[PDB]
Amino acid sequence: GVEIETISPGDGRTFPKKGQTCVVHYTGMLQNGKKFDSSRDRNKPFKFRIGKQEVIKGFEEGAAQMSLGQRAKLTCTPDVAYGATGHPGVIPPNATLIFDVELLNLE
Repeated sequence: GVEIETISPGDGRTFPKKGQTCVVHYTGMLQNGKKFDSSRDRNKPFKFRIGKQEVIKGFEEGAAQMSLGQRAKLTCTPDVAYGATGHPGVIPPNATLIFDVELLNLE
C-alpha cells in the first residue's frame, strides 16, 4: 500500500512517463524509530528511471502519483518493501517504511 499525503506546491500536470529519469531527494524514516537513509547528506540526488524495478515497489508507484515540484510523504506496507526478508542490518523484517520525498525531476 502507498498513501500519498502531499505538501502541496507543484504544477499538477507534469507527470513521469515510461523510460524517464527523475531526480529525487528522498529521505527515509522507520516508523516509531530513527532515520535509516537520506540523500540530503550526499547531495547526490539519485537519478533513477521508471519501470525497471530498480527501486522497491512502494517507492516506485508513489513517484508516479506525484508531479514536478511536489513534496509527498509515502507510507509503504511491509509486503511491498522488505517485510518477509528484511535488509540485513539496516531494515528489520516486518517493518513499515516512511519516505519524505521531493520530486524535482528532469526530462
